[PDB]
Amino acid sequence: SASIRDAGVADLPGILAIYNDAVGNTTAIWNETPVDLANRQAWFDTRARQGYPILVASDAAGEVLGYASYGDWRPFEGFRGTVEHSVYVRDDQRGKGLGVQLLQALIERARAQGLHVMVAAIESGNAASIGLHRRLGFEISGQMPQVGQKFGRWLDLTFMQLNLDPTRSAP
Amino acid sequence: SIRDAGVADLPGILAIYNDAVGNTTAIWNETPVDLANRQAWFDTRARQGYPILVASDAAGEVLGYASYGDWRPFEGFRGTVEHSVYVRDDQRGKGLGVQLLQALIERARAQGLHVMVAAIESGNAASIGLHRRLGFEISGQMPQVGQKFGRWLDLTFMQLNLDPTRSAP
Repeated sequence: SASIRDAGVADLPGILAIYNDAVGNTTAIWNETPVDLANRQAWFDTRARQGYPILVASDAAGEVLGYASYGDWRPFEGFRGTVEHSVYVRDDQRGKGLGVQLLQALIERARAQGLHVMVAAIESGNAASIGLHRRLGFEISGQMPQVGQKFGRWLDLTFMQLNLDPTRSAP
Repeated sequence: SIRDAGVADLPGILAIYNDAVGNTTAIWNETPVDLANRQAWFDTRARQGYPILVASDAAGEVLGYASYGDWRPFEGFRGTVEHSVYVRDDQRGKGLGVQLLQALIERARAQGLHVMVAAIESGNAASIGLHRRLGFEISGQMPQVGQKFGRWLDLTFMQLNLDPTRSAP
């Protein structure tokens, strides 16, 4: 039912609500402090400057059911072919394949932009997220113990990556 | 002698940094920087409370340097830093690498950090071995994530847990 489209500034309150819910309730984002609309507007502006997409999964009423974006992975010019993405689905919208729809769409954008590699950073216990990525062609590249903390406990990080143009032998 | 870097060390640090930009896969930047660029980098580290150390003689000439900073820009990663160590090209095979990394590790410990991460171009067998010698373990292997000299480069992550008896943050 839901459609995937580019985000506008009017989607930012719905984006913020999803972001802050993950902050409060999950390991999907390793921050414990919630942010305000201005912070997400600054994030939106950053993506605009970079020319990177922000996509939303939306319903008829314009409710944000999920969103996805990518940014730079490491801050050096040698990494310009590589981006790190994030995909968030509203908690009540889980189990409907929206994460797949969002990530499929984001991959197609990344390809159209001539990018080389998409990197996912996933908390290692999040089997749902790992499986979603695996089924879209991502491979495990790293497993990094105790690099994070949240809820008073150490967290491990799994890196997965997708090469978007495996035939491109040279940059 | 290993000591904290001062402003006087920046020309020595600049020369080493630019050498690495031009001649190595140690920095995945291909464009040389000016002194002002390193001055800003120095000030940012100072303001963050992160160390910049220099391998120096009593006269003060910079034989190598080392620093660490944020690995990922989220509060959840506050126990984790990413380091770099650079030794002047004419000073290789003299134990300066071990010296600097050992000193950086001691500083990270004193600051109560939990994990130090190295990002190493995968073909750099010497640097991978140096890190293994100081108890780093491979924790990531990432094909073609970067480029330099007109070719794709692979990246190896290695990490050291600074306090593995600390069951909780």
